[PDB]
Formats: sequence, structure tokens, C-alpha cells
Amino acid sequence: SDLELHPPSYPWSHRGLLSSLDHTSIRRGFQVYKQVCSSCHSMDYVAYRHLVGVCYTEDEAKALAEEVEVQDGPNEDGEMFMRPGKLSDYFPKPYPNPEAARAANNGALPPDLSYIVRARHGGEDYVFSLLTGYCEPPTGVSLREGLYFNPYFPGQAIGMAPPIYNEVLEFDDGTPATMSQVAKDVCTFLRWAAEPEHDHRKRMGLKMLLMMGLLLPLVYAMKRHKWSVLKSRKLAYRPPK
Amino acid sequence: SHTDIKVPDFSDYRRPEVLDSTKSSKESSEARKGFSYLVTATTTVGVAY
Amino acid sequence: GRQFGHLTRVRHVITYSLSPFEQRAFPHYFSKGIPNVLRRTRACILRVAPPFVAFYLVYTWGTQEFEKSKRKNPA
Amino acid sequence: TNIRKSHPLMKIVNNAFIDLPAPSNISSWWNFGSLLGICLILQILTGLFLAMHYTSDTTTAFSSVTHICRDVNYGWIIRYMHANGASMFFICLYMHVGRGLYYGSYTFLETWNIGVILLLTVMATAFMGYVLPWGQMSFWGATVITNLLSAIPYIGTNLVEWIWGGFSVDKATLTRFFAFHFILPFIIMAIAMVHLLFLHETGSNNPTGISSDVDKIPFHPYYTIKDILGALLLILALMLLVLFAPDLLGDPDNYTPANPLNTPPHIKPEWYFLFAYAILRSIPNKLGGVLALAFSILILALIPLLHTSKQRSMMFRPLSQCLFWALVADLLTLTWIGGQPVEHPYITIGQLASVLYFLLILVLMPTAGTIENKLLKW
Amino acid sequence: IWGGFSVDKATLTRFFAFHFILPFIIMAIAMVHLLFLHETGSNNPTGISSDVDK
Amino acid sequence: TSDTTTAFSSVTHICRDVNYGWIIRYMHANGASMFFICLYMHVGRGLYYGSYTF
Amino acid sequence: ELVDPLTTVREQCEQLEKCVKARERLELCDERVSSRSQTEEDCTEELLDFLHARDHCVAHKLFNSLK
Amino acid sequence: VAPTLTARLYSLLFRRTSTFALTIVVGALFFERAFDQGADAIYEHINEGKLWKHIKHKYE
Amino acid sequence: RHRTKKEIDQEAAVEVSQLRDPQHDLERVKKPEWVILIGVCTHLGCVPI
Ligand code: HEM
Ligand code: HEM
Ligand code: HEM
Ligand code: HEM
Repeated sequence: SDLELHPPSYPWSHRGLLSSLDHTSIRRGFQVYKQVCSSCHSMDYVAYRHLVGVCYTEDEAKALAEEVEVQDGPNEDGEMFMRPGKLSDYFPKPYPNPEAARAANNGALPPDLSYIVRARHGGEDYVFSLLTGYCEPPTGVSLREGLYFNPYFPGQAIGMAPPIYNEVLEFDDGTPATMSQVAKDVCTFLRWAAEPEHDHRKRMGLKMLLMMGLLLPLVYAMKRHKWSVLKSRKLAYRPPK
Repeated sequence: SHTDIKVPDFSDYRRPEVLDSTKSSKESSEARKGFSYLVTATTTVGVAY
Repeated sequence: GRQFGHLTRVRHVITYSLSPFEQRAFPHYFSKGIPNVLRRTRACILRVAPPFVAFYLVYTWGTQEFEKSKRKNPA
Repeated sequence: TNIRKSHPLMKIVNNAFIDLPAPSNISSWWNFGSLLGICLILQILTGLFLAMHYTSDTTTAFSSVTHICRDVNYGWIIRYMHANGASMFFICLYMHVGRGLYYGSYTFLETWNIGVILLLTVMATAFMGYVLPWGQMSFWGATVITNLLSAIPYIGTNLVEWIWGGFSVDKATLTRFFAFHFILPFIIMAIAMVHLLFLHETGSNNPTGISSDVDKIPFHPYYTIKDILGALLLILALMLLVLFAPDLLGDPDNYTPANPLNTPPHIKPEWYFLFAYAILRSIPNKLGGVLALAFSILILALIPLLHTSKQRSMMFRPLSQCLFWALVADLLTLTWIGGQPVEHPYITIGQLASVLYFLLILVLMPTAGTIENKLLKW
Repeated sequence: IWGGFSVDKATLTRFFAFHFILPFIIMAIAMVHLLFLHETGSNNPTGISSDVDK
Repeated sequence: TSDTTTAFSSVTHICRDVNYGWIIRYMHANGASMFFICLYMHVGRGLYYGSYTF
Repeated sequence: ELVDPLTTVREQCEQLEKCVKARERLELCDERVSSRSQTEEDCTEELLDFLHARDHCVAHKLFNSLK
Repeated sequence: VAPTLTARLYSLLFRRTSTFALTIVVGALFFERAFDQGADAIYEHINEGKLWKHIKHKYE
Repeated sequence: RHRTKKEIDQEAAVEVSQLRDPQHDLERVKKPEWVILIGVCTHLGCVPI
């Protein structure tokens, strides 16, 4: 309470400058979102189509969207039915009104995961460490067995249960799903939800450095060549007498 | 008396193709221009890209 | 206003110049280059550096005093 | 004769950047004027494209911005070039005001005052800019700041509600800011033309502070190319930020949609105001702080009357060189402080840097000048 | 210029933006109108030069 | 506000809720027409009087 | 019966010099607060230092094996 | 061969601002492509985190 | 806010003539166990924690 501890620096595979995202690791992370968080966490800004060029294929993406019932537009009777889910659909899930998060839990809003990595301080590092560094209370403070304990959290005391070892799983070519290995993934996915452009820019960035590494000296020499005339000018003063 | 006016030696700054008083600068003018123009040509190509 | 031809009055000064296509763009770039920069640095360190380290010291201290003020031992 | 010289349009261009007599002298510190110009059109160009998509209503404010970066093609580089361009704009702005003070360029009364107006203007422009995406910091930074005017006696209340369009930072308050943030950069640009008009009366000052009429060179090809090269550098800086560290200068808190009841603990303005923020809270008074914060920027207009040396530039004056960099360092302290919570060491050291800033400008620099004259038998 | 396959959402914000920036450019272009006009002065009802009675 | 959802709405909001938003709104609309009347008159004068020689 | 690289790595990391001293100071305070009643010097700080030293080293070694 | 290179380059392509321009535009074409190859090829070599994923999940 | 017996006694013990805006605690509440205020700071409108 009013004292804190800051996250370590985990060697993510996209922490490097010209470093792409692990897409295999974004899938696992997606799956981690679909079962676990998706019943408490909103992710309003990502859609099924967004996943297409990224992890899955066209068809794969469709079927995943088709595993929920939406609420397509009104028809003739001024109605509202329910629909298989297309691609144009986002991931708007849990509770309708905000307070429905509250009523379900106790106050406590499980903030949307569309922008989390970019919105805390310490990116995936803070989320990963909050997810992984779950621990037991030292002394002198009791919670309310509602407000679980967390060291990697402001006030070290607050709201969310550790659903990170409770294990679900579905890695086609398979991977063990420990608490840690399932955390890197939800985080490696959470980066991409907050910044889908991540990889593209770093490719341009590479071009930007390569280009500037050619243009810069080139323009210098152009400017050097024209100033030539002033750099080597010699003066002489020849007054009378 | 304006005849005492000689141009200061520039050897310190001249390109190597133009170091000899014995020889024409005509021979290397192309190459010298070639060089500097290639520099700008490439630049424009860069800026273009 | 402005314009060449009407700036000011000057007499008796000759200026020898050379075509850029006749000289090199980087004569002794490192040869005379580096010595100069050292010289310029030397010429200005005593005037530029001192306020900056003064900030630096006040920065690291001020930071330590902050962190160490938020803990308690006896009392 | 020559068309470039006599065509009613080209004349301008020609006498503004082609034949204009310029000192052979001016160094890199002189590049900031053109970079400020480039920053301006860049903010205008990307800013425009951002407006072809951004919608200005609380409901979609944040949303549209997200829509831009995800759906809108390349809306992300555009968005980031915009955000970072604003910072680049402030870096150059501060560098420009730096060069002026060090070199005595302020002896050009009108040119410089137009610059102060350029400062407040680009400043006022950017304050509104950042309220737009309707992030936590936007709303809150917008709340903290606007309210400041509520200290003005007998009228602060009425005034703050008047620019609010209500009793709080509401819907009225967002569309308003969009509109002004759109029209201000156009007025900035016209005022910048008058900056140049007035500057052209005298020509540029130079590193030595000595008149250079005796050694003037044409702006083209020398300063067209020295200006080209330095723009490329500004592109490097700018692109390094957007393509590698896009959020480095930005708060993560503005990535969370606004909430009028929330109130973050963290609460600071954008980096380019920290020094002024520091100065403001260093005073335990509503009116004091605000008055002092105003005096903090409006003092750029006092500078010319505080000139005391018999030399224009500081190049040949070491007591002043020392005092100058102390001033820079003291602003760096102010930046640092403003970014820290109002507690422990920080309070009093923040109050020290404040008095100092004012002592350094209002008394130490003028005095050093008189002494340096005395030392020269002048 | 539609921002799609029809006059959509893209098409409205676009027009707002341009309808905001165009009158500023209009004004600058109108200044050049006047600059050029001032070279000769105004014409007049008779079409005869009036330098003789300005 | 420039989004289809509130486009029309905001405009109505202007004339009913916004203080004097109605004169403003109408001066705007009519100003556009006045602008065209003068524009056409201006181009008229030019053609009749040969001002186009500039 | 699962492989928990975190726990595997935590053990060897949780050992090391830095961590012992913090865990030492922790238990010191632990018992200090345990053996007192009507006290409010609540032992939160000492836990954090232990975590820092531990978790810093946790990051350097972890992922290296993680699949 | 070396002096005559920059020389011939000036002779046949550089004097006339025409050819000088004809070449930079033509030179920008080939360059834009050859740069995008190498550049992307570089981006790939330091990665391999996507694309060869395709050979696995589909192929139908 | 529901104030405990302890907080009520503490505000009653405050040296009133030293205050920036002189007011006794009992003229700012109706029931001593309840304090109701607008979450708006008198300086520049932020919300007090
Ligand atoms: C892998 C799935 C999940 C992830 C990645 C996730 C991650 C997060 C993160 C990063 C925060 C905000 C941390 C902060 O404020 O600094 C959060 C808050 C919260 N989430 Fe989760 N969580 C997940 C599943 C759950 C589940 C299953 C629940 C239901 C117990 C839950 C309920 C909460 C609540 C109540 C909070 C608010 C904490 C508070 O402010 O007191 N989330 N979560
Ligand atoms: C809208 C931002 C500004 C722009 C676009 C702008 C544009 C320029 C340009 C193009 C120059 C040409 C010469 C040079 O850069 O040294 C210049 C010089 C100058 N500006 Fe600015 N300026 C801006 C803000 C300022 C500010 C904030 C000030 C000071 C309050 C200022 C006062 C001056 C002065 C005094 C000079 C003369 C410099 C000298 O000759 O040494 N201007 N400016
Ligand atoms: C008239 C040209 C300009 C237009 C049309 C424009 C329009 C916009 C719009 C619509 C936004 C919200 C979308 C977004 O945040 O990405 C924005 C953000 C902003 N722009 Fe401008 N603006 C212009 C000139 C400026 C100028 C002169 C500055 C000052 C350097 C400026 C600095 C900002 C800032 C600080 C923000 C908010 C921070 C952010 O990017 O998230 N822009 N602008
Ligand atoms: C943006 C709308 C325009 C503005 C603000 C504008 C402004 C002016 C002004 C202030 C004058 C001064 C003398 C006078 O009115 O007779 C003028 C004259 C003139 N304008 Fe325009 N004008 C505009 C559109 C036009 C158009 C549409 C044309 C024809 C295509 C035009 C061609 C002329 C000419 C030829 C004159 C000279 C008139 C004469 O001396 O008889 N301008 N304008």
C-alpha cells in the first residue's frame, strides 16, 4: 500500500529492435484469451478477420467466429435474432453494462485486453509478471479473500484470481502448458492486440536505417561539395602604402 | 605591382587528378564531374524511393 | 531591404576561390578533423559541463533520498 | 531580363530563399528555423489525413483513433508521425529559442516577439491536440490545465465554464478543441510569414554577434543544401521515434478511455510542459502558481530589456556562457521535477530550481553582463 | 475519393476535413489575386486607362 | 460532429440547443448563397468590362 | 504431475546470496511481527526486496528453455 | 577502365539534364525493386517467425 | 463517508484559528459519523483520493 516493485526485463522474442513477433506464440496466446479471459475481459478492438494474415488461415478464422451467437440487425418485425458469427465481428463479450462486471465480481473492472500491454507501464513484462508472480501474503495485512494478494500490483492487494495454472490447452502440434509457458503466450498475444502493426514498422525501420545510412552521407557530400568554394577560399588584404 | 599577386597554392585541397601543373585538367574533367554527378544521381534515386 | 550591391562598403580585399569540381569535398577529414573537435571541446567544457554534472548530482541524490524516505525502521 | 527577379510571385521566393544575402557564418543552430517550418507543414499534412478519419464526439473519439491505427491503411504511421512530430516540433522550438538567447538574436525586437507569439500559439495548439483522442490523460490533463484560469479574480469561474461549454470537460469541450486545433496551425503559419517578413528586414544574426554585411553569401546554394541535410536529420529523429519507440514520449495512461470519476494518481502534462508544471506547483498558492507559470513563458519578452553586455553574442563572454548553461541545466531540473510526485526531496528542490530560473534570467545574466563589460574596460 | 464502394462514413469525415481546409487555401489564393491585381490597378467602366484621373 | 450517426443530429442540436446556433447556422447557409451571387456578379463585371485582359 | 520451469528456476534462483539475505531479513521481520501483538509495522517491504533479487535473476535464466 | 567509367557515365548520360533525369528515373525503378528484395530477405533471415508457418497449417 | 469514532474526535480537536478556511467540523456535517463532500478540489478541479 503506497510502496511498489517494478517488473524485470524478460527476453521476449520481439524486445529486440528489428525483431518480429512469434506468430506461433500469438496463437497459443489467442487460445489463452478465448477460454480464460474472454468470460471476464473485453477485447472490443480485435476482430476475427484481424487474425487472418497473422496466425490462422481464412477458413480457420471463420469457424472460430462461428462458435458463438452474436445478434445481427433487425428484420421486418423490428426484432433481433442471433447469428453464427462472421469475420466482420469483433470480440465484444462478457457483460453488457459496465457495472455487470462489478455485480459479477465485487466492484472490480477486469479492463479490456485490447490495449493492456500499451496501457500499464512495463509492457508485457508487467502483465507477465502479474500473471506469473502470484504469491502469498507476508504478515500484518489481511485481505478480504476477494482482494487476492499480488506483489506486482499497486497496493499489492487487488481483485483478480490466478487463473494462470488452472490449465486448459489446445496446441495442435502440441506444447506443454505450464503457468509460465501459457503466460508468455497470452502476453505475446496481448502485445499484438495493442499494436498489430508491430512487425510491419520494424521492417520499414530496417529500410529507414538502411536508406538513411545511404542518403545521409550522400547529402553530406553534396553539401560538402558546394561549400567547397567557401571552405578553401583564401583572403588577402592589400591596402595602399 | 598588381603583378606581385600570385594565387596561393591549392595543392592541399585539389583532387588527385588535378595535382600536376604539367598536365591538362581536360582529361579528368569528365571523371571528376562523373564522380560528383553520380553522387547526386544516387541521392535523387534514394529520395525518390 | 537587403540585396547584394547595397550591403556595405569594402575595399582592398582579394579573395581567391576554387571550383568544387577541382577540389576534394573532404580534405584531411580525420587528419585535421579530429584534432579540431578535441580543441573545440576543450575550449568549451569548463563552461558547458559544470552545470550539467551539478544537475546530475542533484538528480541521483534527489532520487535516492526519495526512495529511502519511504521506508521506516524503529518508531 | 531575368524572370526569377521580376515576376510578382517569384520575387518573393527569390528574395526569401534564393538571392537573399546570408552570413557565410551561421552554423547548425541556425537550421531550426527551417526545421520548425518543416515541422509545421508535417503537422498540417499528417494532421489533415488524421482528420479525414478521426471523429470528434466522445462516443467515437477514442474509437476513431483506434480505427485509424488498425483499419485505416497506414493510419498508424500517420498517427505516430503526427504524435512524434509534435514532440520534434517542441525540441526544435526550444533549440530555436535557445540559439536566440545565446546569440543575442533577440535584439530584433519584432522578429523575436512574433516568435513568442509563435511559441504560445504552437503551445496552445498542442495542449488542445492531446485532448482529442479522449484518453485518461487527455480528459484529465484537459481538466487540470483549463481550470488554472479559475484563479483570475472575480472572473475565473465564469471564464472556465465559458471555455468548457458547461460545468465540466464535456462533449462541448471536445468538439471545441478539435475545431481550434484545426484552425490554429493556419494562423500559426500566417504569423510565421510575418516572422520571416520582419526577419528579412535585417537578415540573419550570426555566431559572433558581429555584423556580417562584409561577408554575405547567397542563400542558394549554401543554405538550401545546408537546410536540406538538416531536414534529413530531422526525418531520422522523427522516424526513429515512430518506427521504433512510438510510445517512448507518450503516457500509457492515455491509452485508457477517459473516465470523469477515475482520476489517476500519476497525473502529468506532456513532456514539453514539465518545466512549467514544476514552476507552477512549487508555489503553495492558486493565484501565485498560475501567475508564476504565466511569467515563466512570457518572460521571453523581457529578455531584450535585460540585455546589458556591449557585445550581442555570448560567444566571447564566459561568465554568461556559464550562466546560460546553468539556465539550460536548471530547466532540465525543472523538467525532471515536473515528472515526479509532489513529495519528499522533489518539493523543495523544485522550489529552488524555480527561484533560480528567475534569478538566472532576471538578475544573474544582466549582472554578469555588466561585469564582463567592466572587465573589458567598456 | 469515396473511401469505399459508396458514399459512406469515410465519405462524410473526408468532406468535413476538406471543407475546413479549403477556405484557408481560398484566402491565400485570394491574396495572390490581389497581389497580381495591384500590379495594374483596377480597370474601369470605360475601359480607357485612368492613370490620368486616379 | 462529423459521423453519420450524429451528422444530422448535431446540426439539429445546433439550432435548438446551442444558443443562437440557429442564426449562425442560417447565416452560414445563406452566406454560401450570397457568396455565389457576388461571385457571379464579379465574373459578370469582368466579362462586360474586359477586366479579363489582366 | 507437470513440468514447471518457473518453479525449477525459482528454486536455484531463490537460493542465491542476494535472496538469502532478503529472505533472512524477511523471516527476521516475520518473527518480529509474529512475536508482537498490537503492532502495525507490517513486514510488506522485506518481501518485495526478496522478489526483486529473485525475479531479476528469474528473467535472465527463464525463457532460455521455455518452448 | 576506372577513370573512363565515371567519364563514360558523364559522357553518355550526365550532361544533358534530359538523360541525367532519364537515368535517375530508370535507375529508381531497378533500385526500388532490388532494395525491396535484399531488405525483405534481410528481415526474413533475422526472423523466420511467420510464413513458413503456412507450409504447416494449410496446403489444400 | 462513514467516519469512525476516532476520526470524529480528531476533527473536533483541530486548532480552528490556524486553518486556511476557518470552519469547525460540526458545521460541515449534520451527523458526526457522516461527511458528504463534492469530489472536486478547490485548487484546479481534480478529484481528491
Ligand atoms: C489469461 C486471462 C486473463 C488475463 C491475461 C488477465 C490479465 C488482467 C490484467 C493485465 C489486469 C489489470 C492489471 C492492472 O490493473 O494492473 C486484470 C484485471 C482484472 N481481471 Fe483479469 N486476467 C485474465 C482472466 C481473468 C479472470 C478469469 C478473471 C476472473 C477472476 C479476471 C477478473 C479481473 C479482475 C477483477 C481484474 C481487476 C483487478 C482489480 O483492479 O482489482 N480476469 N486482468
Ligand atoms: C512557429 C515556430 C517558428 C518558426 C517556424 C520560425 C521560423 C524561423 C525561421 C525560418 C528563421 C530563419 C533563420 C534561423 O532559423 O535562424 C527564424 C529565425 C529567428 N526566429 Fe523564429 N521561428 C519560430 C519560433 C520562434 C520563436 C519561438 C522565437 C523566439 C521567441 C523566434 C525568434 C527568432 C529569431 C529572433 C530569429 C532570428 C535568428 C538569428 O538570426 O539568429 N522564432 N525563425
Ligand atoms: C491543422 C493541421 C492539424 C490537424 C488537421 C490536426 C488534427 C489532429 C487530430 C484529428 C488529432 C486526433 C487524432 C490523433 O490523435 O491521432 C490530432 C492529435 C494531435 N496533434 Fe494535431 N492537428 C493539426 C496540426 C497540429 C499541430 C500544429 C500540432 C502541434 C505540433 C499538433 C500536435 C497534435 C497533438 C499533440 C495531438 C494529440 C496527441 C496524439 O497524437 O495522440 N497537430 N491532431
Ligand atoms: C474568392 C472570390 C474572389 C475574391 C475574394 C476576389 C477578390 C477581388 C477583389 C477584392 C477585387 C478588387 C477590385 C474589384 O472588385 O473590382 C477583384 C477584382 C477582379 N477579380 Fe476577383 N475575386 C474573386 C473571384 C474572382 C473571379 C471568380 C474572377 C474571374 C474568374 C476574378 C477576376 C477578377 C478580376 C479580373 C478583377 C479585376 C476587376 C477590374 O479591375 O475591373 N476574381 N477581385
